[PDB]
Amino acid sequence: EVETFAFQAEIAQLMSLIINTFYSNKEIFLRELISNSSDALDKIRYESLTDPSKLDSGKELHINLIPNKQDRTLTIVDTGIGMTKADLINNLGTIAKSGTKAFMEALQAGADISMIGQFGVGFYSAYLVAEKVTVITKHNDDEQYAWESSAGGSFTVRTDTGEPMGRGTKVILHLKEDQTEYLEERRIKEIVKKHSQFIGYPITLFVE
Repeated sequence: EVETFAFQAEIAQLMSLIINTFYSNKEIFLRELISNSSDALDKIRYESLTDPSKLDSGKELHINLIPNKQDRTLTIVDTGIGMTKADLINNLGTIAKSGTKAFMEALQAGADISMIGQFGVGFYSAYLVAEKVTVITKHNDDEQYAWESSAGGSFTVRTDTGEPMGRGTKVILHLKEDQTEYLEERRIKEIVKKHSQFIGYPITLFVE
């Protein structure tokens, strides 16, 4: 049963801003997604100190970057804390309202889109390069969910029946036709080295 939801208006306008503004420095999306993965890994690691069972769903803490030219996808996989249904449907959006407002204010004052992460809404920079984003996620005491949006003001959430994950998040970037440079090993390596070089977890770049 696929449920369809309307974004809060502020979030829909955030996504419209990212899709519509002329801004050539699109590669920062990867730093923002890798940074979110790293934070999610930090979180499960720390919580596991006071509740070691929380690693029963997988001890390994890492990030994979998986390009697939057949599907025109780039997937950022982590074994972090994952997200709950309540996260996906309501709670992330409620928080990102304030971040969106602060971000838009900073931009009018002369900030640029590369600073989006300072406002807690860097995930949406995925829409610099992706026409559609699918987020597969599994949090410990909850089911595996698939969230999906091509913007346009709505998103869907369904229980995922594809490959079970254990714990963590996959962000599947369905890249725009003119953004397939982010499927090339040389380009991804350049970007990781430039903007994600001190991440404290292994980042494996799959080959094709």
